[PDB]
Amino acid sequence: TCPFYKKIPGTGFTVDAFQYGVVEGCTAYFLTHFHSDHYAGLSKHFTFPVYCSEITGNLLKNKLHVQEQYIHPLPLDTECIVNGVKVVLLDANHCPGAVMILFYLPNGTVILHTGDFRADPSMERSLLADQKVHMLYLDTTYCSPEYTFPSQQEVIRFAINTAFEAVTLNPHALVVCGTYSIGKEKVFLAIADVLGSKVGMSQEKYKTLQCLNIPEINSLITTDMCSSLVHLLPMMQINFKGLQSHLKKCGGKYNQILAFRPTGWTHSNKFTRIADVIPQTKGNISIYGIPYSEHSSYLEMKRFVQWLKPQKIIPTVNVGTWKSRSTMEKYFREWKLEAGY
Ligand code: NI
Repeated sequence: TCPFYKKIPGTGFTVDAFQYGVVEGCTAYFLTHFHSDHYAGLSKHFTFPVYCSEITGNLLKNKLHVQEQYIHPLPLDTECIVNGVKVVLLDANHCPGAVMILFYLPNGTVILHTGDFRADPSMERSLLADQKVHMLYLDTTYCSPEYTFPSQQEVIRFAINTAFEAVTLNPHALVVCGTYSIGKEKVFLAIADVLGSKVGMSQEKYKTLQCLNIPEINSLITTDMCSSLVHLLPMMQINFKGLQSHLKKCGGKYNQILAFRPTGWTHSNKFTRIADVIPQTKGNISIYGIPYSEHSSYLEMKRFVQWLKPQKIIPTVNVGTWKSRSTMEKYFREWKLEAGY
């Protein structure tokens, strides 16, 4: 049974609610993005209308095989009528294809569902500038002040400079980057661009990247691993054993691996600057954990919410414990008293 925070009151709509069977009263199922916790339940046998971005729709058709007649792609930044209700999709600054959804209810209430997002000051000049929001369904993944991390631009600067130095010192080093979902593609694209290389990967991952409308993608990626000195591997293989095993397969072309594990936040963020990050090393293998986030930091979240001034907040993450729910409600009230709404 579908929880309350995935239903949109006054509508036949749900958000990210595919794992509950047929939801009673649902006439349109929205999907904010192609991450498995959110699409859980969708398959080629699904027979109700799915509303989403174009990129999400490419992935539903090619990777999950949902049939075309049930896929309803909408453009961004454009007023659309769905089943008698005006909606707008906005870029969520999460992974490729990820959206926020603005719903203009028939009674005059305006609802913003963030999906998963990384808040940014540029969102203060979208279609959100123009009108009031009564209810905010908020991605609260990092809603506590201990969650700090650098900008994505600082993190990419660190990765490009680390990879360029290592391969200029040793032209026989291979670079490997871990992945387990869409998102964070700038990590491996920026490193391969500084090295003058295409990125090599499996046929399954190439297929996924081919759905993402990345400009000039055919110039940037390949399934010919031998031609490439940046390889993608599943995240589970980014350890000393998996990397040894991979270097054997490369036929004596390389004598060193430098590897990257993009994570979200880790507790080593509470002590270390990005500049000061060091790897784990065994022999001719080094592994860097880099804090590349596609979710809001505490401070980015608080800025967004203090600007929007919603009348009510419904969290969508960390909702399963009383202590998490109480902690989040406290910070919502501080923010509201501090800014005066
Ligand atoms: Ni996500």
